[PDB]
Formats: sequence, structure tokens, C-alpha cells
Amino acid sequence: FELSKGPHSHKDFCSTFGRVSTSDFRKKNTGTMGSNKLPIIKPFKYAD
Amino acid sequence: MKRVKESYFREHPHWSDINGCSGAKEFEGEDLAYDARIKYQKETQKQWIEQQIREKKMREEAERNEERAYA
Amino acid sequence: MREVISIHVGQGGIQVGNACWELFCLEHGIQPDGQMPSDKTIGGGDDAFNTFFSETGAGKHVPRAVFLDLEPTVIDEVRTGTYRQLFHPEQLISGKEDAANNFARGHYTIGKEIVDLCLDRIRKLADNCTGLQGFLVFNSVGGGTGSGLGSLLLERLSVDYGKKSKLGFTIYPSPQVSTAVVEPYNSILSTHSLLEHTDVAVMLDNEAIYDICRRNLDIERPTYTNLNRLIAQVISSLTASLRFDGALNVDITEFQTNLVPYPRIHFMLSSYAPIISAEKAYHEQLSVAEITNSAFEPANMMAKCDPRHGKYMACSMMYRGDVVPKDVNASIATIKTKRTIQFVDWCPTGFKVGINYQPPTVVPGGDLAKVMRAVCMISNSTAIAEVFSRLDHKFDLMYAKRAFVHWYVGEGMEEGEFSEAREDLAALEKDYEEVGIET
Amino acid sequence: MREIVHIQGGQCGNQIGAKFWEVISDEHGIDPTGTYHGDSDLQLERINVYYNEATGGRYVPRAILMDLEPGTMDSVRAGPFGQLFRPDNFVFGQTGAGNNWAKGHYTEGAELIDSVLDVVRKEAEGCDCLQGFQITHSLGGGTGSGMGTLLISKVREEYPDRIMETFSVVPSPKVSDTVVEPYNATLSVHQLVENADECMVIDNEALYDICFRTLKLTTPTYGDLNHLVSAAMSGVTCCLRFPGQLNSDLRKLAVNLIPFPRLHFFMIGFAPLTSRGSQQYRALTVPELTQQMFDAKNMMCAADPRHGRYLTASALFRGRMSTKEVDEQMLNVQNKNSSYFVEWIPNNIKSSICDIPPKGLKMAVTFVGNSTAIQEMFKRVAEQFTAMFRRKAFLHWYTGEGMDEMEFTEAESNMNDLVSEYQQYQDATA
Amino acid sequence: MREIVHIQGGQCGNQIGAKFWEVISDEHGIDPTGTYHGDSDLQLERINVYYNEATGGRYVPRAILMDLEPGTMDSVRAGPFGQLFRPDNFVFGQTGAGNNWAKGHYTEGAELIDSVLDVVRKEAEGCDCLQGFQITHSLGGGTGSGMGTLLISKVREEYPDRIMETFSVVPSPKVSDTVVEPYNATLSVHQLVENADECMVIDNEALYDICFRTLKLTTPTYGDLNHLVSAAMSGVTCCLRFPGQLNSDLRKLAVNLIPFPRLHFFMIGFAPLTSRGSQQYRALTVPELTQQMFDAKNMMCAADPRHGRYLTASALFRGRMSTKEVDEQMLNVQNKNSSYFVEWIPNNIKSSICDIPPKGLKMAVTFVGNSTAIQEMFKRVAEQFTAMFRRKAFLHWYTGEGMDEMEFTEAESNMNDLVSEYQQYQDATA
Amino acid sequence: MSLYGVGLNVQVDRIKTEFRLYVSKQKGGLNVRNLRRIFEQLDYQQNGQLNLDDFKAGLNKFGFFLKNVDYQCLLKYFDVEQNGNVNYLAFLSCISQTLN
Ligand SMILES: Nc1nc2c(ncn2[C@@H]2O[C@H](COP(=O)(O)OP(=O)(O)OP(=O)(O)O)[C@@H](O)[C@H]2O)c(=O)[nH]1
Ligand SMILES: Nc1nc2c(ncn2[C@@H]2O[C@H](COP(=O)(O)OP(=O)(O)O)[C@@H](O)[C@H]2O)c(=O)[nH]1
Ligand SMILES: Nc1nc2c(ncn2[C@@H]2O[C@H](COP(=O)(O)OP(=O)(O)O)[C@@H](O)[C@H]2O)c(=O)[nH]1
Ligand SMILES: [Mg+2]
Repeated sequence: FELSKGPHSHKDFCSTFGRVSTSDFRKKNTGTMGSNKLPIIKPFKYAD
Repeated sequence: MKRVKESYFREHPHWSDINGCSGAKEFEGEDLAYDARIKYQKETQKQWIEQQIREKKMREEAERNEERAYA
Repeated sequence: MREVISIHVGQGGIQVGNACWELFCLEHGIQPDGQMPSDKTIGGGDDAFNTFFSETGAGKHVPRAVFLDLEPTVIDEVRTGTYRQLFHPEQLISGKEDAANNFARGHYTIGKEIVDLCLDRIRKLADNCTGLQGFLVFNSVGGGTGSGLGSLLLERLSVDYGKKSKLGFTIYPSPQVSTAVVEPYNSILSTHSLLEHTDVAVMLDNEAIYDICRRNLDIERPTYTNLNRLIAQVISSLTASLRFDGALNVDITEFQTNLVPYPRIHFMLSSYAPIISAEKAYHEQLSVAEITNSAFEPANMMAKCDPRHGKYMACSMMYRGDVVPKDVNASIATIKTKRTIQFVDWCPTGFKVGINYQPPTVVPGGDLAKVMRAVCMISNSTAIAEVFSRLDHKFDLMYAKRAFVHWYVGEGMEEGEFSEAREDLAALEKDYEEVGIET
Repeated sequence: MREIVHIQGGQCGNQIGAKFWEVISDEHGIDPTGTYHGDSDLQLERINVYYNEATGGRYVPRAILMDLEPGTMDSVRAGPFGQLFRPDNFVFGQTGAGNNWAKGHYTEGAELIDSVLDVVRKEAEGCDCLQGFQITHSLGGGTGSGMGTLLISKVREEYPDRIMETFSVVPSPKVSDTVVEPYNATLSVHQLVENADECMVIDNEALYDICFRTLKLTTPTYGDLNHLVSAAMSGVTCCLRFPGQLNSDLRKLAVNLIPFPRLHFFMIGFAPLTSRGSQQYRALTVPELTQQMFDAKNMMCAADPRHGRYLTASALFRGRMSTKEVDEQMLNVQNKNSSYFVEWIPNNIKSSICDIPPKGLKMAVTFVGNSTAIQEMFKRVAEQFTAMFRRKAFLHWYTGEGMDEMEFTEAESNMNDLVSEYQQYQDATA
Repeated sequence: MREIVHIQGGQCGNQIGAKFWEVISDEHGIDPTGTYHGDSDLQLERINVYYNEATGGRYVPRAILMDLEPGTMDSVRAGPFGQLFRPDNFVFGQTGAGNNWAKGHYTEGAELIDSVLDVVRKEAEGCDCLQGFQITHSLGGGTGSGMGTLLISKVREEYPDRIMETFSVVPSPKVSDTVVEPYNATLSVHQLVENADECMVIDNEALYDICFRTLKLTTPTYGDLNHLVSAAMSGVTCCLRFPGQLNSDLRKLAVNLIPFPRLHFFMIGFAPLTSRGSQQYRALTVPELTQQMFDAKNMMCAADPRHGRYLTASALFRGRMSTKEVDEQMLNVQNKNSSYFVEWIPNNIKSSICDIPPKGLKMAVTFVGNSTAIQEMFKRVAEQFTAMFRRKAFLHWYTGEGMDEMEFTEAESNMNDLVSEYQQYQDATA
Repeated sequence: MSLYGVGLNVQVDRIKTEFRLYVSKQKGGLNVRNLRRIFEQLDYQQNGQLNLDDFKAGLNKFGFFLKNVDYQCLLKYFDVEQNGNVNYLAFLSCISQTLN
């Protein structure tokens, strides 16, 4: 029912002809590839 | 609709064909043409492909030739 | 009325599919275009082709080969290779994107979009078959693509065919001759998957097969092409009993009911013999007596595990050629005498013996020297614990600093997956030592 | 299939384009006219990876050339293979750069970015299944860094999964190509680290160092230096294009080379290289091949590779070769130089095979690895950056186009922070 | 059957006329003398659409020319293809309007309705099964909007069941030709909303924007601007005159593009167009047709089609092509750009295919769309009007020939309301 | 593959071996003259030439099947007249030794 897409997907907001202040910027680690941290550990079951 | 053929392949046997039918000792259900019929069926259709595969090629060619002609 | 279906997932298998199937066709002489020039055969009538092929209605003979891959480069080569005329067009399935050596991508990213057809493809093939003997699954453990789909393939099989027995051949990473830098991770998980869903398995470590080449065939610069043929030869011997007439045939079914002490510990290793190039075939007697003993030599084993560090629980050997029944019995008799090979206390007889007449065929331009002797070896011993140990020994080391973890994190898999992988791997090895302790 | 598009910026960025498509054009056998006269189908099995299709069979580069000043762009047009690119892909401003990051990143480049984003968006959506980008821009230039980096920053935002390949040219202190280079360098890295995935730092010193101690040639132009790099680029992209033992694309390369999320600066080199007067006696075998690949002097980054500990590296052989003589060699190197490799990652060198060697040769190698020796570059840039800022000299310009002081302080801390982490792994032990 | 008759108004109306007939004559193969020399049966199959048969073999256009000053009807009949307009239908007074919306619509136009109204009725009486009317009139021209609207106001009074179409050339903001352009802009619009079934907006600012950037020709002319527009009108009704897959009569265009009664203004354009230097290096495939159709720079209007959302749009494919890609490609455009298309009108693109392509090419497409962006045009026209009215500037010219400034105030309320009403749904959600 | 240098020789170096090795393996009725005798059938005009479709067809009957790439090198070397035609006589003149 859901049809959950994975890596690429196909639904977008500003796909084809979208685009119509110096104060703003990235502060420390807003970047995706930085942030040498990992999420919390969850038990998980695997029982199925 | 009608029912003219006892079997889609074999027509009804000639009335002289059933000289007996006195007892259930002959049935004509044993084929005796089965193995032969299958093998012959192979080639009869295969030509059909042989005819068709060429046709699809030329149809494509006419499609391809024009493109350059436009080119 | 007997047929088999072989599943090859991942590049490693893909190069195996061409190798494995090429031997079979020549074995029958099935012509490359698929339309065998036809012959009266020399063994077991003319029905032998049924197992590996089905009548085409008119013309060729399509193998029951279904190929799945996430990359086009390796696969499509078959679509334009010398065997363009062999496989059916819509059964060599390839995707679009490459796994990039990540299991989570292989097990939680592109499954549904592509795993769906594999069941769809396989089901259609099965419906034609009537008395299916079983299935064979071939994949590379260290291959990023195969581990996910395969495990994805394996898990789904358990519900798809249930009682339908499943037999598999994997390729674990080499202890020191390695290829990738993250192979242990997906391997540990990959084995983690297949512990609970395969009746019988086999290990084919790369290095071990590497060594035999220099010692026996006397070749100094081999490439993956050389390796596959050996893998092909073993498979042919294993499946020989199905179609070729023999005094005591051994069907595939008699592997999940004869070679496993328990449903859990089913990882068994195979061997091969004799392996002598005709360069030196001018001297070796190539007799039954010597060949049988060579089956128990330590160096020739198909995996780099020393049998002398463990016992023998179950071993399956099926012969092919012009061996005499009397000689074989003598072959076993001597082996049990040797103290160097010691069996467990609760296993009185640890041998199911197979015999075959037809001599193995020769691949064109190959390195094998066709002989009148051949032994196919299948053994499940207590020695197989260590191979897991080394993989575990690696897996623990990297985890301490959580290396290369995020990229698996970003594919949807949770971090706790590892804990059960170590425990499930850990939960096993203790089992192997226990059964090996005499009562 | 899984094709990629290229965008280049700056004279160094542009110049490489003239050579870069030159070698790629010949590898598949493209002539100056662009018509296909290829001999074997092996040159067209995966041609779409770098070319589209149009009427008459003419094949057009997937090119996007952008700059602030037209003069450098004008030259690239008139040379050989200067007729492949189509005008629509071209863009050019009117005021120039002036090697000032401000005019390249906030005021001037802001107005023109609309066209490139539009032109970049035209190519991507058309392609079957976009696989990634390769950005070749210069950090030592104003328009280069300013327009360049900002181009990398914006793209990531709209695209979630696209992979990135970035080839940069860090300035070495000896060849002071721009006094304002130190400031620009720190600004570029700050933006880069947050969005760039893979970056290959090539020091111009090595190109000069390479030209003398490797090739042994008298008078090279920037074409040769442009020639040397171009081989490296094609070295990595080939495997995705041709048949091979173990196919491996760019992304497959990433998974094995970045141990942690933001330790992703790599080191590349080429081999085998030999001079006119010294290329007759040696024996051309991979065992001789590997020897020149690991040797530090040949590496194309001024950071000495023997002063650090290797973390991750990849090997991409070219041409035919058996598995043995490559794999066994690799195993040999790992054990015989234990002290030079980290201890908590075993079998930490990747290898792969490509079935089409470069035309005119028999064997070649392209190497990419993550080595801690790269820490030498940032600190030395790090030390230089602080020196000029303690006097505020040259700081006024960046403040003349809307910028402000705390940006520089933030950037300096991160780069000081980035160096901080990249060494804590060096002394780490299991 | 179901033919139409054309009424052109004003000098701008006449010149624009001088072309489409020429092009319309070209497609049917009608020589200047009126002697038929087409090649196939198709060109004569539907000749009734724009011509009636006259004894002698030469074909009479159903054209009615109206203008308050004789010059326009003078030059139109002097140049090429000027002799096809047959002298009976020419109607002209003696005065001229002088851009006075008052002069051309109450002072002189009101006096002339008699003859022109008589002639048009007869011509409509001639057709077998009437379809509608087309009009060319100049809003910024006093006479065009003046004489033009009254007839349009008059025409709807007697043909309640005939669809009405009006191509309009509203003055762009950047470059102006008349100072009284604001005033006459609103008055014509106010009367245009209340009577016209379909009015198309074309901004002269865009055309020159279209010519320089796409056609890349050095020296355009009003003939060229006429050339572009003249093609479009043939674009809307082309499929009607020829056999085809999905016949789409102009009325069917009304069905699928008018959401509510008062929003009856669309924006159109013609493509593809190639350059003097790009015609041989582009691509000719369906994706190119869709890629340029929605491109911002191609729409003949000054309003950018991205500042708002498309309420509905239609694409009329011309020529042969695989319908697969026609329908699928639209499904490509709709999905990736949902935010720019309102979310309560699923499947909001119309498609049609015609089997007769333009003379000299393989593929063709013409585009018609009603987009929220059009609010930009009326506001600036609306904003300008308020600027001049508060000071009663130039009020006397209109006050001294029968008018009261109350009507001017009345006009603003309707025009302002339409602008407000037109934008109400943009913030509306489901 | 890599057929820019000695490739033209090297690529044809293997193909002969496969044809030479393949025929010997089966060791049956394979008469090297069968190909020579078969070719005249497709010659039609007896000019000694055949277009690529025939030559691939000619190989199909005998029992020798090859890759797409391997054939491609075949045309280049044996297209002496640069007409894109393989001189089967030339081919048959080759793949035939001088005897021990
Ligand atoms: N036996 C054998 N194994 C191979 C061969 N080629 C590759 N492998 C194995 O494959 C493993 C790596 O996977 P790849 O072969 O590169 O490809 P894959 O298995 O399909 O995995 P992906 O990279 O995700 O596609 C290596 O560790 C090898 O052990 C081969 O020719 N023969
Ligand atoms: N190796 C090499 N470097 C180049 C080349 N062209 C420019 N550069 C580098 O670019 C730097 C100067 O940047 P600049 O030309 O101002 O970049 P731009 O402003 O973007 O055009 C110098 O430090 C050079 O090292 C080239 O052809 N080869
Ligand atoms: N693009 C274009 N616009 C025109 C043309 N002729 C007239 N116009 C427009 O019409 C306006 C002038 O209209 P005008 O001649 O006063 O109308 P009139 O009252 O009928 O004479 C100008 O602002 C132009 O924008 C033409 O041939 N091409
Ligand atoms: Mg792979």
C-alpha cells in the first residue's frame, strides 16, 4: 500500500524550472557529511 | 455452434473404417500419429518465425532509412 | 521427470554461471545456439538433457538459468557474448544502480523494486517442472550486491517453497588474500542470514583454490577464468548421479538427510581429486587407491582449514569413471585405519559413497587433463569453527572504533544489527566445540 | 546508464576541460569533427556515459563551461577539439573576478548563478539515470573559488543522493601564485567540508616535480601538467565504462576509502612513467608497476606521504592482468611495510581490474588513497592563514561586499578543528 | 464545415494580418493569384475553413479589415500577397483615432458600425455551420481597442451561441510606445473581460526577448514579430482543418482551459525554434518538445510562469510521433513540479495530436496555458493607471468628448477586483 | 581488445587458436575443406567476397561461434580492399598450416 521509495524517489517540489543575504551561513556542522557522530543504539528484535 | 470433428486434427473415420466396432477392442484413442505429429509441428511453425523475423527487420529498416533521409 | 533450478546472484556467480553451464552443454553436446545437432547419447538414454533443459517446442534448448544483478556491465556481456543464443532473453535480469559494497543498500534499499521479479521469474519456471528435485543457490559472501539480494532471496525462499529443500554454494573471504576493505562486515551479516535458512552449504574460500594451481597444474599466472572451471567440475560431479546411469546413484535429496548432525551446524566443506595436468599425467598411476587417499590430503582441500585440527562428522563421496566396487571398499578400509584421521565418538560410519561411469568431459582449451578417475568430496567436520573465528576476530576489531558505520547507518538499517551478528556468530562457535567433545 | 555530467570553473578549471575531453575523446575514438570512426564496438558499448545523441550521428559533450571573464574561455574554443561543446552550455559574465572571494561568492556570482543552475538542471533531468558530478575548479582564484565553491554548495541542497567528485588545486607556498591565496584557501575548505564528498588534492608542485624527476622532459607547458592530470581523471572513470573482472563505479570507490564521515580527502598518482632516454631498459611488469605507485616522490601532492599513516587507499589497474600477480603483490606490500599502515583496519587496500588499457601502452595504474600525510597541507595553510589575519591586512576587501568579520573567525576554528581530528587517529592504537 | 471568419482591427491588427494569411496561404498551397498548386489531396480537403470559392479558381479570404485611417488598408494591399484581400470588404472612414480610446469607440467608431456590421453579418450568413470569430486588435492603440471592442461588444449581442476568440497585444512595462498607453489599457480590458470568450495576451517586450535569446538573428523586424505570432494562431486551429488522431476544435479548447467564468485569459507560444548556429546541433526528439514548451523564456508573455501556479494548460502536438511519449512525458512534467501546479485539479494538462506537420520539419508543438502568473501583467497596468489618475493628468482629452470620470473609476473597480479575484485561489487549499 | 597497436595481429592471434583448437577437440568429421566448400554457396557471383551477414552465417553452420567483439576485429584485418568485405578465400588460405 505505501510503496515506500528508497534511494532516489521521484516526487519533488522545485524540479525543472523552479528558481525564480550575506548574514546567513552554515555555523559549525550543518553539513551532511560532517558531524562525526552516530545515532542512538536500539535493541531490535530480528525474531520475525 | 456445430461439432463437425471428433478430434480437432483427425476427421471422422470413413464408415468402412469401422469394419468391427463389435467390441471395445479398437478405440483409435491410441493415436499412432502423436509422436510423428509433434515433430512435424516444429518445422511448420518455425518457418513462421523465419518469415516474421525478417519482416520485423525490414520494417525497422524502412524506419531507419527515412531517419537518415530526414538527416 | 527430474529437474533442478540454479540461482546465481552477484558478479562472482555471474562469471560462474557461464563457467558452470558451459561444461554442462558440452557434456550433452548441446549446441551453443540451443539447437543441439542431436545424437543418441552414450549414457542413461536420451532423457539426460531434461534435468538441465526443457523442450523448446521448436529449435533451441533453454537452460533453467535465472540471473539477477544490480549492475549492467558484467551481466549484459552474456547478452552479447558467444552464448547470445543460449539463455532466454527475459531471464537474465539486471538492474540500474550498483550496491557500492554496502549490505544495507543490498538488504534495505532496492529490494522490493527488483526482488519482486525474481520470485515472479522463478515461479514461472517452476510451474513447467513436475518433480523438482531441489534448488541451488550460488553467491559471493563478500560481494556487496549478492549478500543483500541473496539473503533477501534466501529469506523469501523459506516462505515461498518451505519444505522445498535449498542447497547453496558460497565464497567466503580469503584469510590474507583480500579484495575489499569492508568485506568482513557484509560477510558477517551475510552468514548471519544464511545460518537459519539453508539445509546444506559449502565453503569455497578463494585462496585455497588459488594454491592448488601452482602445486598441481603448474601454472604461474592464473586468472579468475582458470578458477571457475574447477568450480564447474565439482558441481558436475555432485549432480552427475541425477541423470547418468550408475550402480548406486545418489540423488540430491540424500544430502539434507545424511550430511548434518543437526539442522543448525550444516556448514560443510568439499574437496576434489584427482587434479593432475597431462604434463605430469605421464607418471602418476591415476589409480583408485592413490586417488582416494589424496581426497584426505591436507593441502588439496578446497578451503584453507587444516583437517588435522578437528574430527570428521560426516563426509559424502561419489565416484565417477570406471572404478570397480571392490577397490572402493578397500579405499575406505585403509582410511579408517589411519590414525591421522580420527572420527567422532558417536558416528560409527561417516561415509556415503557414490559411483559413476561416465568420464568427465573436457572444456575446450582447458587446463584439465581428462582422466578415468574422479572423486567428489563433501565433508562436514568440527574444524570449520576456526574459519568463523578469524572472521569474528576481524569483526570485533573494527567495531571498537565504529569505523565505516554511518554509510550503513544511512541506508535504513539500525545500529543494533551488529550486536546480534556477533552474538549469532558467537552463539554458533561454542556449538561446534561442544559436539566435538567425546561423551 | 549511471552517466555523469561535468562542470568546470576558472582558468585552471577551464583549461583542464580542453585537455580533459581531448583524452576522453580519443579513448573512445572521437575525432575533431566528432563523427564516429571507431574500429571496435568496445569503444561504443558504454558511449552514452559521456555523450548524448543528435541528428547525423554527431556526439556532443555533456559540457558546462562557466566563468567570470571571457578571455580564458575564448582561448579554449579555438584550439583542437574546441568544436565539440555547444554554445547553449556556455555562460560568461562581464565584470571579472579579481581573485577576490567576495566578488565571486556574494555579489557578482550571485546574479549569474541563475543561468548555470538552469543549464545544469536541463542536462540532468534529460539523462537516463544521473550517477554523479565531477567538479574541476581552482581554489587559488577569485572567480574559481567564489563561483566554484558556491556552485558545489547549492547543488547538494536540491539533490539528496547524487555523488560528487571534486578535483582541486591547492596552492603550495613555494609557488606563490596569488598573495591572496592563503585567505581564499581557508574559505574554500570551510564551505567544501560540509558538502563535498570526495576531494582529490593535487599540488602544482608535484606537477612541476613530476615533470622533471618522472618524465625527464625539458620544456613543459601547462598542457603537460594539464596532460598529466587528465590521465588520472580518465583513470577512475574507465571502470564504469568498459568490461572488467570486477566492475566498480565511483560510489563503489567511496565506500572503501572514507573511514569516517568527514575524513574524505584523498591522494592520487599515476604510473608507469618514464623518460625518453630511460624508457628502454626497465621491464614493464605490474611488479615494477606497483613499485612506482607507492613511491612518495611520484605522488602528486606536496604533502610527503611517508610522514603519515595510511588509512584507506584504492588501486585501479588498467589493461589485462591475471588476479594472482596483482593480488599477491598487494598482499606482499601490506605485510612488508607494517609500520606504515593503521592497525585497526586489516586488508586495507582495494584492487580492481579494467579490461581496456590506455591506447599506445601495455599496462598502467591509477591510485587513490586516504593518507594522514594530507594533514601537512592544511596546517601549513593553517599557519599561513593566521599570519596574515593578525594584522587585518587585505581583510578590508572581503568586508567590502557585505561580508563580516565573524565569518573568518568561524572558518579558522573549523579548519583548526578539522586538522585536530585528522591526527588523533594517527596515534590511536588498538 | 464549421468554418470561421476573421475580423482584424487597427493598424497593429492589419499588419499582423498581413502575415498569417501569407503563412496560412502557404500551408494550403494557395498561390498569390488564387490558383491551386498543392501536391496532395489534404491541402484542399478543408479549404472552406478560411476561404470561400469564387468563380475563376482563385479563393476569397473571409477577411474584414477595419481601421479609422486609410493608410493601413493601403499598404496591406500593396506588398506581397496583398491582392488576395478582395476590395468589397474593405471598410475605412476618413478621420483616424489618434490613440484616443474615446475617439475610436464613441466618437468615430460609433458612427461607422453600420457598414462594417452589415458586411460581417452577411459573411457569417455565408458559412454553413458557423464556429466563431477571431480578432486582432491593439489595446494600446486608441482606434483598435476603440473600434475593436465595440464590435466585439456588438458581436456577442447577436451570436449568443458562437465562441469568441481575441488575440491581444497589451503594452509591456519596459519599453513603451505611447504615453496614453495606461489609460486605454484599462478601458479596453474592462470591456474585454465582460464580452470575450477567450483573449490571448502577448507582450511585445517578450518577443524581442524571444528574438535575441532564441533566434539569435542580428536584425529582427516587426515582420519577424508578426511572423512569430502569425504562426501561433494557425497553431490553435491547425488540427481542425486536417484529419488527425484526436480532433480538438477551438471550442474544445474552451472546455478544458477555463476554470471559472471570469478567468478567460491565457498565455501561448510557438516552438521549437532553432538558431543560425544551433539548428544543426540540437536534438529532435519528444523530450525536446516538452523541455522548451514549459521553459520560462519561450512564453510570449512578460509574466514569468513560475511566480504563480498553472490552473490548467493544454499542449497541441502537431505532426507524427509516438503517442506513448506525448502522454508519458506530460506525466513527467506534472509530477516533478506539483508545487507549481494547484493540487485540486488532477491531470491538469490537455493533449492533442495532428497528422499534418509544418512545411519543412518533422515534429511541431504549440502551447496554450492559463497560469496564475498573468496577475503580474494586470497589476503593473493597474498600478500605472492609479499613478496618473490621482492627478487627473491627461483627463481632459477623454472628458471633452462625452465621457465622465465615473466610468474610469468604475473600470478600476472591476479591473482591481479581477486581479484580486484571480489570486484568491492561489492561497486556497483543499 | 586494445586493438590499436599490434592488436590487429594479437586479436586475430587468439581467434585462430580457438578455431584451430575447437576443430581438433571434437576430432570428428570436421573437414577443413567443408568451410572452403560451403563458402562458394554464398559467393553467388564467385567474386570471392561475402558481406558480414554471410560470413557470420557461414561460421554458424560449421559449429564455431564467437563473441561480437572477436568478429569485429575479423573485418578490419581481412578487409584488404577497405570495402568492408572479408575475403573468405584469404580466411581459408589462413587457419591452414604447412604440415609437419
Ligand atoms: N570464485 C570466484 N570469486 C570471485 C570471482 N570474481 C570475484 N569473486 C568474488 O567476489 C567478491 C567481491 O564481489 P564482486 O565479484 O566484485 O561482485 P559481487 O560479488 O557481485 O558484489 P557486488 O560488488 O556488490 O556486485 C570477491 O571477494 C571475490 O571473492 C571469480 O571470478 N571467481
Ligand atoms: N596546473 C595548472 N594550474 C593552473 C592552470 N591554469 C590556472 N591554474 C591555476 O590557477 C591559479 C590562478 O587562478 P586563476 O587563473 O585566477 O583562476 P580563475 O580566476 O578562476 O580564472 C594558479 O595558482 C594556477 O596554479 C593550468 O593550466 N595548469
Ligand atoms: N510586436 C508588434 N507590435 C505592434 C505592431 N504594430 C503595432 N504594435 C503595437 O501597437 C502599439 C501601437 O498601436 P497603434 O498603432 O497606435 O494602434 P492604432 O490605434 O490602431 O493605430 C505599439 O505600442 C506596438 O507595441 C507590430 O507589427 N508588431
Ligand atoms: Mg558489485
